[PDB]
Amino acid sequence: VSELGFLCGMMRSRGLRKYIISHLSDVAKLREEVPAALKGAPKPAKLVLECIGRFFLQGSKAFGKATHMVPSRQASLLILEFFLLSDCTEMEPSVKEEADLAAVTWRKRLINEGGVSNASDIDARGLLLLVASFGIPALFRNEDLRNLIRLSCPKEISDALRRSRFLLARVPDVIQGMIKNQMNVEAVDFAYTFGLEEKFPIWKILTSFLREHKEEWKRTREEDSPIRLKKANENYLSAMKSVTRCLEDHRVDPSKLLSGWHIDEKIIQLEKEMADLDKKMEGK
Amino acid sequence: SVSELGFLCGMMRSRGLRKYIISHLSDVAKLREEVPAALKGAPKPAKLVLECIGRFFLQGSKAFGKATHMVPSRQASLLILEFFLLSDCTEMEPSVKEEADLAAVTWRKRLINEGGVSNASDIDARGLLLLVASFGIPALFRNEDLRNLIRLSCPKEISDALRRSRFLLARVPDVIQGMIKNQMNVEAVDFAYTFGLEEKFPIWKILTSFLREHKEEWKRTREEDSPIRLKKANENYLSAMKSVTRCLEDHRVDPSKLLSGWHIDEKIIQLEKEMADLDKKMEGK
Amino acid sequence: PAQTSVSELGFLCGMMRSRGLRKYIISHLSDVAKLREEVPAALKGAPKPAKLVLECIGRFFLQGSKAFGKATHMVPSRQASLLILEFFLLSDCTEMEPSVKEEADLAAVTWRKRLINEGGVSNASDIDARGLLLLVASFGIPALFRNEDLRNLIRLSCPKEISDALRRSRFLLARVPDVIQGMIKNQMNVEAVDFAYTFGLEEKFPIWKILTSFLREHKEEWKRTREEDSPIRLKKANENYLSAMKSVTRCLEDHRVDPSKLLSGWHIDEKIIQLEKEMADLDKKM
Repeated sequence: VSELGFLCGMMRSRGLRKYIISHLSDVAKLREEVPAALKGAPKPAKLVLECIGRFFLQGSKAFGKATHMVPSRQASLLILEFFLLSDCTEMEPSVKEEADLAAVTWRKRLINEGGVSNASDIDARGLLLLVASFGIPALFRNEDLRNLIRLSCPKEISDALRRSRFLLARVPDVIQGMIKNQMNVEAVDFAYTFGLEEKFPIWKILTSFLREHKEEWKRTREEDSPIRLKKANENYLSAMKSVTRCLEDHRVDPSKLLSGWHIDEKIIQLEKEMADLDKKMEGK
Repeated sequence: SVSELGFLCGMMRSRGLRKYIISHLSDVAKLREEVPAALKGAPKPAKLVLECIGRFFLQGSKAFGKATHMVPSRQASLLILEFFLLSDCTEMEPSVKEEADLAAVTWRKRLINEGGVSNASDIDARGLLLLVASFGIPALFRNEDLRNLIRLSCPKEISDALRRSRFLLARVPDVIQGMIKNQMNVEAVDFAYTFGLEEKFPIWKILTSFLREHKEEWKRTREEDSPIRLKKANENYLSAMKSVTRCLEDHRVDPSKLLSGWHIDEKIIQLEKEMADLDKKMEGK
Repeated sequence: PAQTSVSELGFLCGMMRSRGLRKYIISHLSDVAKLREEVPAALKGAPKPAKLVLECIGRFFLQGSKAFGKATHMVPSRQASLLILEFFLLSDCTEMEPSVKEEADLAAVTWRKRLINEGGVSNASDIDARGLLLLVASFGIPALFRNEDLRNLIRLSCPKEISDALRRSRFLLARVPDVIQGMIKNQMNVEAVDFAYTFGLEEKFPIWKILTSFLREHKEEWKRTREEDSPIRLKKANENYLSAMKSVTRCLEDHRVDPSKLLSGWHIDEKIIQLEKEMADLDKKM
């Protein structure tokens, strides 16, 4: 059997690191065979945890570090994904407690760098992947996880993300939070993104959203003053298109799920009324 | 050359114009010379330009390993908008106007959701600027928005293009006006000059008044027994002055003519000398 | 002409072509390890080294002239300017002309003024922070600079890589203490220790009273949390303490101090494995 097996069963951290960093020319192959080999190894949770890196949870890094992705960081991200998607419940409490402190220290770091809200694509998806694989620190707030998911560009990460089971347990909880906060559309996004549609009244959430904005839009109806009229029109349309995109992103046809709002039609109506409203601004 | 393009625009072929423009990124210059020309010949050029930028603009640049630097998908979009401003083509259908209007409202909303317009890529800022510049400015756009867009877009290299809008020309005056009152003066003049509005603005009054205020606040804290307070008020003053000299020089205005009176390079040497003085005298240790 | 008996670096420095030195450095950027041994040398072989590096930084550095499309991925110009500032701190050139000092001083001033108009110094490119810190470290800290500004530059700067060159300052070595005494009074402990270690000033500060006041206020908070109602509030207070420790640990291992030797009598090495074992306990029992 080919070298990757040799690596895994022989438990060589930096060997595997170098190996992947080496095969980066075609990542496809790595997706196919890496998580395979990882199963054929002796206690893979700790292989992957040692295999991770220091500068990753360490107090700040590199130089051109933020918003780039050098092959060190990359190899470690990718290992995390591959380990998620190799499907192993294997880790014993040593590995767990460690990966836990890891994520905690990491979060502290990000919180100092200005909060989790401002964080790198690389950092966010990094801690997401981390915690996702080894479990979520008690300390982590919900809003934190929200921000991680938000920043990580989680969609091209979905398959491997929804394999999580630490994530799968905690995420619904965090979406409920978002739902209670007027963050409707985004909650529908998170839900759809993890394969959690089943656990949220989605049709309800979107419908409520649209309704509230319909009422806001009616609220300012005769303001005279054409500009307030146009402003509230733009706002409403934006909300519509907002739901429109969230849905078609996930391959949901709003002409069906929200059929009965006749969104396409209300959009043409609002835009026509807007051009009308513009002819009534300049001279004639 | 004018034929690939006179076909492309005559024949209203969107994906074609874009692929062309992406192809000829090698020489961008002659691209800038031929395209706005070609664009006058399109049947409904507004429409063609909207079709030309499409969605990947307003939603894009989310590619993972970061460095918001510029791929030639976005590049071509910027290019098409500039050329479309240069074509002096106008009076688009109200259909395209409102579509592009919504596009802008949405793009802005995104920018806000991402931490504000104040922090936005040069590419996002310039893109949204060029969008509104061409197809009009949505109601929801706040003056301070326009101000940051212009600020972040490096408008100097876009200037003559920006200068053709009439959307930015009806609105930009209100913006420089508001910027004088809230005290932005040096930048209000930078904008003024950038759009070729120096006529409609008392530039001398504004720069001058700015320097006045700094000269006085330079005197509040002036003569008393405080090498530190001295050097400090000195640096504030120096810097406001260099702010004026760089701003005028950027527009190839001689500050030693237009702001002569006020001899600046002079006051700057006097002040940097005074400073070195205090730097030798502050020793005491 | 046996004038070719000198080096190209040497010629470039002696002849004082800012532009030429920049182009040269930009071009040899492939190998920076060589430039680090060669340039600080050739630098003292110039008529006026400070005016030359100031000429070399260029308008484009401080002014906030950044290539439109490009990311800070280094239009190599910026890489070069940071490298020149660095190599000139490394060249042990003192005695600069006061014209150049107050010019550079003004540059550092307008740089800051700009950083502030951009959302504050606190948010800064790693590039900007390193650049300004190097600037000030070579030509002196201006009046207007507050200690806070300085802290953020030092922190945001990734100093540990730049520390050898950073340690030659004396504009820095003179101010750093005032800044650290500031940070200690601010409850900044592990990080103020981190600064004092990076600037060579470990000896001039109560490292022990610091790392201690910290680890003890953090045991005192965590004893208050050994009761009161939850296995979750327990794992919380517990990861809290465990982090604070692991941070003192990583801080000293960074600077090649032994966590034990400096703090031993704590046995934070034992305490770590004790609280890890203890949340593996609270992990099975939840």
